Parts: sequence; structure tokens; C-alpha cells
Amino acid sequence: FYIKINEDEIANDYPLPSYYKTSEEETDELILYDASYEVQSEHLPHRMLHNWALYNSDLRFISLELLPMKQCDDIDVNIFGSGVVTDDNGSWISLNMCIFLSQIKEWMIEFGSDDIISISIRTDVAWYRLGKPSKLYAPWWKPVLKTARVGISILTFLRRLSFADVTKRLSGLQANDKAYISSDPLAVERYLVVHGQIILQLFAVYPDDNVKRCPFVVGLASKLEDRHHTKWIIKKKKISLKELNLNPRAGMAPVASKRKAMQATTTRLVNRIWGEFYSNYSEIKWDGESLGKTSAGEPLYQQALVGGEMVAVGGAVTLEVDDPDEMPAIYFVEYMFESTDHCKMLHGRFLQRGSMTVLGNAANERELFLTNECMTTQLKDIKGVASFEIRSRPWGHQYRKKNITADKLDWARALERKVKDLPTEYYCKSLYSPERGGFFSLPLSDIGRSSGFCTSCKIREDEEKRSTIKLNVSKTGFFINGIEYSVEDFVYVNPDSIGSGRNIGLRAYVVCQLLEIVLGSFDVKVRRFYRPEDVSAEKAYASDIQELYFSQDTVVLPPGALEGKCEVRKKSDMPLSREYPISDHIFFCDEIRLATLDIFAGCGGLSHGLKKAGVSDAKWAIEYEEPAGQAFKQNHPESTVFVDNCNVILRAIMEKGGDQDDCVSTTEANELAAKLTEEQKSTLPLPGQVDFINGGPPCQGFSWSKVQCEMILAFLSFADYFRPRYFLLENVRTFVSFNKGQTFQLTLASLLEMGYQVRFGILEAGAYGVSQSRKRAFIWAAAPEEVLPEWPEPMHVFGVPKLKISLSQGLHYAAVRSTALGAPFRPITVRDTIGDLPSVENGDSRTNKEYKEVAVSWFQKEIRGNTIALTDHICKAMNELNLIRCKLIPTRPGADWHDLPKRKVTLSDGRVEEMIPFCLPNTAERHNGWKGLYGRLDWQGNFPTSVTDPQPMGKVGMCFHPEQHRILTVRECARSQGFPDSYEFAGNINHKHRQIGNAVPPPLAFALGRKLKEALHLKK
Ligand SMILES: Nc1ncnc2c1ncn2[C@@H]1O[C@H](CSCC[C@H](N)C(=O)O)[C@@H](O)[C@H]1O
Ligand SMILES: [Zn+2]
Repeated sequence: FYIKINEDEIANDYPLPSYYKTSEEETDELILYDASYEVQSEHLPHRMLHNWALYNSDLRFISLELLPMKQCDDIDVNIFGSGVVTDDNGSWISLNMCIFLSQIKEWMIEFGSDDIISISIRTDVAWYRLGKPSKLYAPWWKPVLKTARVGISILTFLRRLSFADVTKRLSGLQANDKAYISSDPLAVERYLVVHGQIILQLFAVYPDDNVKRCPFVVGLASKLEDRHHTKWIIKKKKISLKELNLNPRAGMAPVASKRKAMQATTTRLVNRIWGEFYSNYSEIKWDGESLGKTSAGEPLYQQALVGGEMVAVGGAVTLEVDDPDEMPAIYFVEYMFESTDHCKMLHGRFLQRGSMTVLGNAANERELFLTNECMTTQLKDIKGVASFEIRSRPWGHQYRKKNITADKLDWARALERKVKDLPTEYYCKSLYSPERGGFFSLPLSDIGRSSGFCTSCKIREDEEKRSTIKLNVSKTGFFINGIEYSVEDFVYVNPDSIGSGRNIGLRAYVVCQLLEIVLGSFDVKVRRFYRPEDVSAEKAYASDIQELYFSQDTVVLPPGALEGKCEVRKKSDMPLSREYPISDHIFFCDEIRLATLDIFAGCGGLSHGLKKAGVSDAKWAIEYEEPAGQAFKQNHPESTVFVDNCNVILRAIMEKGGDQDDCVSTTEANELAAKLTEEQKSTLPLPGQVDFINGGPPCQGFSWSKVQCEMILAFLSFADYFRPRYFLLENVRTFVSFNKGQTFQLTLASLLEMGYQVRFGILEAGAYGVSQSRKRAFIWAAAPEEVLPEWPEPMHVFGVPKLKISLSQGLHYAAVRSTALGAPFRPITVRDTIGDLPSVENGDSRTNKEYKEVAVSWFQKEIRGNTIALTDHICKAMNELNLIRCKLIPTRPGADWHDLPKRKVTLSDGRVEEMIPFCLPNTAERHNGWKGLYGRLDWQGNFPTSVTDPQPMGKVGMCFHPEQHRILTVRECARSQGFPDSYEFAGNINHKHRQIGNAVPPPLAFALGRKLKEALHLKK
């Protein structure tokens, strides 16, 4: 009989589960060898194996101790392996063609000198001496050696004793020794009894016979019986080679891997900026006569002499503040007058330094920014004057060279002005606004008027007047938060003020009608409306998004419970344009289009939304992979899609433009560009024909030699070269936190240096109509003569706190308000998205089908439309074990692998495997019990983060249909993102899943495009 210890006992000494991966094809083991008649355990050939790796059927790394150390027939556990086979040669270990094996039968250890051990593996075909292991399998090999150490040392001590004495004598040795185990006797006893087979074989293999008869070995053999284990039998039968290879990867063609990255081709400006950053950081009198009088009669002047220095409107003065180590502040003066007290007042606006802004250390040293804050002081004492000027340059792609030629010269002067120890001359080009989070354009007509009227002061006074509730003269309305409320209006009330499962139980705005009025010493009495969700979930599922019900409930509230105004219309006259997502606060009860250029196009969700908005038409495109380019061509036939690498399309464009000296490129880029034919070269766009550039580079990760392949430098170079009237950048939420946010600051600095007005924001798509949580970072950029678009207003309640970008000096900016408190419309659940699709079986492959059930939900109605050809309703396939595991998970929400019963299942192939997929170590740092794996969804919940590859092998997460025992299909994943049912995808299932995963929800792009159209309609 043989005693085999279960993996749970030794799991405490082994790391967390990890799965085997490879990229090179292998050959079957049985092919190489003859597989002759039955022979003894010695006649098999002896060879060595390097780079070994052992795993179970699930391709999960397993320990060597799971293999019996003697000959047994009814082996209940099957372990497979891989490596490289070489001719045998004597090589020991003391202290420091690819081939996958068949089922592994046994392992044997032999002892040599005082510190010489050897291990070998026997299969049904031949022996294999053991060598160096793989880098991934190293952690699973350390304990096996460690226990061996525990043996070796104690042997040197045996040269007639009880069992506890050796334990207490071992518990006292210091932790610095290589044989240290633990000081607690219980721990040393447990470890000694849990790895008893290895040291038992070591004792039984020793040349000396006296050690074999020590009571230690028999006592340990007796005590091995108590705990969890299994029992086998021992026999010396002749092994038969008649078998077939049963490796899980008998087929399993290698997955594409090692997609190499190369240096990006850029222009001079962007490369210069990023490289420069990363190389170093990784007697007072008046002048003239009076010009007028203020509102109170104070005469105003325009010029003064202070200590010999000249002060005038448009200059800059310096004050004094505490902490003298800090530099003094700068104030741009607006007007200076004389008061009734025969004193000289002045009014100034603070000019912030770049280093205190969002840019941080990436900001320009000589660039100051106008601020909203302003103050008045006395002209009597001012540290001094400072050189200052407002910079304004013409816009266009034809001035670019000129705009460059001056800059160096300017910088040259600065360098000289730093060499000669002269005061630095500052400048201001834009207006920094942290309260809006952006660098807007200077209102040149409203600054330095010397009239006694200050625009910023009036704005602050109006804002102070705002939020102060005051009654109206007619006693029928009031003014609160800038809103003029009156009788017979419709108002929003917070749900609390009225007496995954992230959004479960979340309510929305309560719509009420003002009844009457009962500083601020009054209250409001209003009526009550009801929502379909207030009845049942079924009623809310099959009802319009804007439906409402009437009730006669009247209630009185303080004026602070109102959030805005809404409109209620009869069910006979609507705007007649069912736009989606909705942007108009309306309920019911009863010639500007610009030529664009899409970079990193993908499938084209963003381009689809922008075109649907009406401000874009995809006249050109750039992609990398064939299936994505084919899909983009299919969906947008009029676009001229370029499939060749983008990093060389820029080189081709520059070469066509005759400025090859202003484009740094690799040697391969020139050869690739020269290989293009004549039609594609003639189709390339030229500067001046592009008025919109959008796209998102794939820069995700956590130094100059590495950040030169981020793929965003090429995007910045494209924007610099073409100089469109508008620019859009999109990336992941964590884009503003890579390398402590250095890349985001650098992108902002480059955009400012080119000359745009930029603004940034983190937007959650779930509040705009989609049913999937997805947060993205967006950057808008506009020309100085245009108007930067405003951020769209979310309309759906979704539970997520305010997503704030961290400014400098403890400041946060939130682009949009958090919609968890309330919103006009309810969120979208799982059943509202993919409920109507017909059921499919596991591993379906029919691309074209026919719809079976009519649309019920508002989302289904708005996303189906009139198409009658179901496309890409296919899902991946599971093997026997995975399908059986899937079938055992209940349909309740929140289910995971914790509900899988503990047992072993024999497959039809002829293998026995454990049902439990993982063996986590007890008393370890396994967060939340590894929940979420093998998990179903919820009908009323929301979709989790979309994975680019939901894989049915190994560690499979929450990607299961709530009812059917399968994985979600391609069409369901597309629908969860808001993609219209008429959209087309190309490639195999993996490529389509990757295409859908990387796509941006079309509704968000439509909202951004609508805001851009509103901005464009206002330039006049
Ligand atoms: N060097 C490169 N040149 C061109 N395309 C690239 C690229 N590296 C990645 N891509 C492609 O750019 C895309 C990144 S995700 C962009 C998705 C797109 N904005 C949408 O809304 O659908 C992927 O399709 C990726 O394959
Ligand atoms: Zn002012």
C-alpha cells in the first residue's frame, strides 16, 4: 500500500494558482519511440529533460509531490508535462526540440554524496532525468528541494530517540540557517508529517542499514494514516506501452504571440518636448490727465511713475507675501484711480505660474496664466514692475514653419537673458480656469479698458448674488441658483427629500408640479407624479423611458429641495425626432460638416457616432489589422481605409508633402513607405483638407528608451502636422495616472505649445444610456477663434462617485456631476439589452440567422430598428469539464465556483479529474475568497467590464448567461455597448470579441458630436 497526501494539506506551502502558456508547437511523445512489447522498469531508455513544466488537465501548474514515489497501477491522478528532450549525461545538483509528455506515472529520487541528490520521472515509454526548470515553474520546485534539505541535515545528526525530541531540537535553530523551518513545535510537527514520503524515501535509500531501523521511520509511517490522504497498491508488473497520448493540448494550435513594438515615427516638436522632459527628470507720481470718472466719481488715470519705474495698464506689478523663499506674485493691472482720501488705489488680476497648474513639472517656466481672482491695493508700495506681454499669433497650417522659426529665436533670447543674469520676461497666451478645468482663450476686448468696470469683478458679484434665495415683487416666484422659478412649473426633487448590483435599489428624480407658495421665510407646495418602476420591475421593463403617471398627492418642501425645471407635454405632440440618447428634459403623460481623419480606427464606433451627430464624415482612415480594416470598410464604404501600419503612413504623408527633413523615422519605415503603389500614394490626404482629427492610441502600461514606443507620440505628431480646427483624444480612465500622471501632463503641455485650447474630463458611459460600466478619459482641443465644446449632461442614474482629476495644491476637478443622487431616467439592466435575442447552444457558429421575438424594451426598440438579418450571434465552445462545471452553477445572482460540489468525475475520454477548479491556500491573502470566477450574471444588474477575450479555459470569470449554460455571444457584447444591430464585424470569433471590447460606445460619441455641433453653430 502507498499513502498519497492530498493537495489541500500542502497548499499552504505553495503559491497561488497559475496556468501554463507557450507559443511554440510541439510533437507527440509516442512518435519518437518505438513503443515495443512489454519490458521491465529498467529496460526503458534513459534521457534528460530540460525546461520542464508539469500541469494537470486544466493546464494549471502542479507540484511533484502529487506523484507516487513507488510503482502503482490504479493511479487516480493524471499529471502531464512538457520540455525539451536531450541525451542523458551525468549532472548533479547540490546548491545554486520541444516535446510534451504523455501521462506521467512515477518519480524517483536517489541520494549521492553528503549534498548530492537527483530526481527523475518515469512515464509508460521511457525515463527522464531532471534538469533546470522553467522560470514560471520555479516557485513550485523550491519546497521539494527545501524538504530535501530538512532530510539532509537531520541525517548528519543521526550519526534510539523518540519523535518529539528531534522536533524540539530543530525548533531551536536560528532563522539564518538554510534548514530553518519554524520555532513553534506544532508547526514543525505538521510540516514534518505532511512531507513524510520524501524523507522516508531518503532514509530508505541511505547506504547505512542502522538508520533504517530507527523508530522515527516506523512512527512516521504509522502517523501518516490519520489525516487526509488516499491509498493505493504496490505491484511490480511489466508495463505496457499500448496507449494513446491524452494530453489536453494534443491539438491546440499555438496562439499568436510576441507582437513586437518599435520606435514611433514623430515630428520634431513632440519628440523634442518628450525627450527634453524625460532626459532631465527620469516717490510715486501720476502721469497725464484724467480720462473720466467712476460710478462714485473717482477720477481714473492710466500711467504712473513709482520709484523711477513705469507703471501702465497692460503691464505687470509685483507684490510681497510671506514665506520669502517663494517667488513674489505677479498682477496684471486693469485700472488705477484716486480715491476721496487723496490715496492712489489700483486693481489687478493675479497671474498664476505654470508650475502651480495641472501641468506640474511639465509646465513652461516663462508662461503665466490669467486667473479669475483679482484684488485692489495701494500703488504706494509695489516690489516693482515686471516685463509682460500678451502673445497672439495667426492660426493656420501655412504659418507653421514661421511659428517655429520665431520660437527658437525667442528661446535663444531667453537663454541669453539667463546667461547675462537678467530678469525673465514672461508672457500669457491663454486663460487658466480650474473651476472649468481648461485653458480657454483670452477675451482681448474685455481686458485693460481703464474705465472702472472689471468683468471678473462683475462676474463674482453676480455669482454672489446667485444662490441667495430672494422673493419676487409679484409674490409668485423667486430666484434660486440662477433659475427664475414661477407658479405652474414642473420641478425635480431628490428621492431622499420626499418622506453586478451597483445600481440595484437606486432611485431617480421625483417630478412634481408647483401648486403654491406657503429672507427665504417660505416653503413650496407641489403635486406628485409616479414612475412605472414604482409599480414593478415587469412594468418598468415594457414601458417607455419617459412615461409618467398622475397622482393627487400634495406635499410641502423647503426651497432647497428643487434641482431643476422639466417640461411635461400631452401624448399628442412630441419633438417628432426620436434621438438617442435623449438630451431634452421632456416627459409625457396622459453646411457645418468637416472633413475628418480617423487614426487607430478600429471597428469605428466613435466614427459612427460622430457621423451620426452630423459634424463629421470619415473621408480617410488608418488601421493595423486586416479584420478591423475590413469591418470598417464594410460599415463605411465611402471611407478610404488604409490598412498598412500607421507609424509609416505619417512618413508617406510627409514625403508626399516634401518635408522629409521634419520627420524622424526608423530605417524600416522608409522601406515600408516606399513599397506603396501609386493609387494609395495619390489617395493620401494633404494638409488643409482635414478639419477634424480623432482617435485613441493604445498606450496602457507603467525610461526614455521605453516611452518612445507609446503610440501616442505619433498621434500628437499627426495633430501637429495637420493642425485641424478641432481635435479629440480618448483613452482609458487610468490614463491620467500612468507614471504618476507624467504622460497626461506632457500631452497637455504639447497641445498647449502647438496653440490649441484644451480641456480634459473623465466620463462614465453608464450614465449616457449604455448598460456597461466603462469610464474613459477625454481631451477636447479647439482653435483660438472657435469655441470649445461643453461636456454633455448625463440623463441616466448610475451609482458611481464623482470621477475627479487631481490638480496641483490639493485641487480636484469633476467634469460632470455624480448621477447616483438622481437623474431624469433610470439605468439600463441586462434584460433590457439582450433579453429579446433567441436562445443559442454552446459553440454556435451560424453567422446569419432570423429574429424570432419582437422588441419589447425601449433599448431593444431603439437598437434593432428595421434590420431583419441577425449577424454574429455566435459563442465560443467549452470542453467536457468546463461544460459540466457550468451546468452545476445555479441560476441565482452572485453565484460563483464556491457552489461546485467536491468530488471527482470520470470523463468519456477515460480520465478522472477533480471538480473543484482551484485549491487556494488556507490562512493566506486570498481576497474575498476569489469570488466572481465561474459566475453568472443578473437580469436586473449591469454588465461587468468587457473583456477583449472571454476564454472558456482556466481562470474564466463572470461571463456566463443568466439562464443558458454557455458564454455570451458576440452580438450580445456588441449590443451591451450600444452598437446598432446593422453594424458589421469581420474576422473569427476572437477578432470580433477583441473588436467589440476596444470600441467606444456610439451613444457617448453621439453626445460629444452633438455638443460639438452646438459649439460650431455659435462661432458666427
Ligand atoms: N500601430 C497601430 N497602428 C494602427 N492601428 C493600431 C495600432 N496599434 C493598435 N491599433 C489598433 O487601434 C485600435 C485601438 S482601440 C481604438 C478603438 C476605436 N477608437 C473605436 O472606437 O472602435 C485597435 O483596433 C488596434 O488594433
Ligand atoms: Zn476685478
